[PDB]
Amino acid sequence: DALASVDGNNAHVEGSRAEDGEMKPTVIKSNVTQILRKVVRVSDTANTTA
Amino acid sequence: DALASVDGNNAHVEGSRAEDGEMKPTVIKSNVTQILRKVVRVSDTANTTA
Amino acid sequence: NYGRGRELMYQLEKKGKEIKRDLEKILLSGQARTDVLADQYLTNSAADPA
Repeated sequence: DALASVDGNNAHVEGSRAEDGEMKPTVIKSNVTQILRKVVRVSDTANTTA
Repeated sequence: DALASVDGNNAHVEGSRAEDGEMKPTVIKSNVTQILRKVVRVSDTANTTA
Repeated sequence: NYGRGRELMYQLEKKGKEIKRDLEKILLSGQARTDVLADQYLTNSAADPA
């Protein structure tokens, strides 16, 4: 969210009707995930010695 | 009511009479207040949501 | 009044019943869910409420 602009020069009368004013909604920010993956292929023929 | 401008030629005779009056005003500085208003109208339904 | 008290409490109770009658008639009506959003509840405008 963010506060409304300064909106200067907002003079009013001491006694008068309260105008409806103004507002501003929020903003939605979204992101997505990423997949990371590794692989290890080792044969027993190689995993036999020391 | 700050002082007057310096008179660098404030030279007079020894037997001279004073000059005319020195009528100066009573200048006043004034200002006025300003009414700042901020109105917010929100329906009651929107006030019940989560 | 003879068969009641104040003309406000009596009317309020009458409205508390009329609201139920109109409610039942509405719940059993054939209205087509008139709304500005037609399948746009979860498919509304993007993060910016245009």
